[PDB]
Amino acid sequence: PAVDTAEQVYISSLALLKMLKHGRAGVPMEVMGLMLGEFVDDYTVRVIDVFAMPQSGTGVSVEAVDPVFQAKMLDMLKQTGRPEMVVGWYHSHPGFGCWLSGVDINTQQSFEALSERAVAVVVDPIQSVKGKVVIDAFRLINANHEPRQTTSNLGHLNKPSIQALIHGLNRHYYSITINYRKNELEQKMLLNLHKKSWMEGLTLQDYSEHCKHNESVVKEMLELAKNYNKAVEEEDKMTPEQLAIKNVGKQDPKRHLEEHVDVLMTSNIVQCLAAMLDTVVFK
Amino acid sequence: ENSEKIKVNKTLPYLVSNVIELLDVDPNDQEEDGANIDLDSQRKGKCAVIKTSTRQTYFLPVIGLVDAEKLKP
Amino acid sequence: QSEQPLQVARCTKIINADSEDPKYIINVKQFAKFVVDLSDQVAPTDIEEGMRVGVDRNKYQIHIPLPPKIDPTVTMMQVEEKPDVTY
Ligand SMILES: [Zn+2]
Repeated sequence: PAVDTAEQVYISSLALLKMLKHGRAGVPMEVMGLMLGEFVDDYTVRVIDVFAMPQSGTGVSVEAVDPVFQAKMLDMLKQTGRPEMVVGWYHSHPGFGCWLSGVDINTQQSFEALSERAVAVVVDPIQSVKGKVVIDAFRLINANHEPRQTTSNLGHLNKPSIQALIHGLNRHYYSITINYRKNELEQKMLLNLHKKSWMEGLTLQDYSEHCKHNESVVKEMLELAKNYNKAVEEEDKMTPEQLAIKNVGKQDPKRHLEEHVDVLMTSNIVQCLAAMLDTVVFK
Repeated sequence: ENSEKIKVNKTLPYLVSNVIELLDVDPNDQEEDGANIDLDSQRKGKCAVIKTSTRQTYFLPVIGLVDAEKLKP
Repeated sequence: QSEQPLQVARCTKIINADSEDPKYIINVKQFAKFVVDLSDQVAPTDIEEGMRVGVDRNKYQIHIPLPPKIDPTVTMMQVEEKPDVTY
């Protein structure tokens, strides 16, 4: 009779990627799907996979068109080794942040009536960037007191967003921490994704193109050095405040010289070292 | 019940507008399920472009409660 | 007690009255045009076509008829105070 705040929803890498891909595909709509998983203990709701369902709607609503597909998909996944059953649903809010609306709350009410601990996950594709993905998990609060019991600090570590608070967080629903537990093979595959072929490492680079690039950058550095000489004469006839706005709309010879130096050093050192390594390795 | 719903959704304050056009639109190609929109496709009738008195133009995939053939630019 | 109970009405000009049932087209100056209904205080006979009516900011329903707009240069022709001369 508690539902604790240390409860977490474990989203697999596959589930997260599927959710984000479907949401981004349906950028103007709130495309939606089901989440399969297990209810391990009272402190874990494991989400292992998600599958989209046939649905149609406008930019103001989206609804599913057939339940036969859902039943058949559950059966045909069980037949291949995924006996997990639905533990919630996911739908995308493209740019509105993460929260539930009235229709979302009604759907979550139906899911709660079916299974007590069902959860809803809102993933916002467009606001997601490379480093971070905007995603949250929710569950409803009855018409009562405090919705949950706190036996740790784990719940109060997220600082709920102003948009979610405006749209009803901690009043009509509460959030659940999302965790990304992975297995060894998932970790290894994610690390190996970006690994390149071995031959690419030792492959050299056309010397004509390399010399042309070096020549171009040195020619640019010449003019940058002229401008740097001009700029050094300043910085004494400049107000302490005026210096900051001095480099607004105007080139910075020092910064550009540093960048060009870095690129030239990297390219030339790499090429020379690769040349020597090949010279020894290949007879 | 449906008539009651229509009446309650027809709340009196309207915004006068002029019908700029009555375009004819047709579906383009197959739309993948999971993400298919009833407006961009699956709409074969007549669509209206209107200009509200607030100087705001709008496209109406569904004309509304007035039959299309009656409206003229 | 004047800012609490007395709301803010907006000047508009009625253009058409539709059907026997009250349905009025108004043209709020430089704001918009609406098809609006009356308030319980104002009787239908009070509102005619072409007269100025104040409308609330929420539902844009008529609340009070207003005097016709008149040029200042023609309204200043009225005598107001009459001369003291006699026959
Ligand atoms: Zn929603």
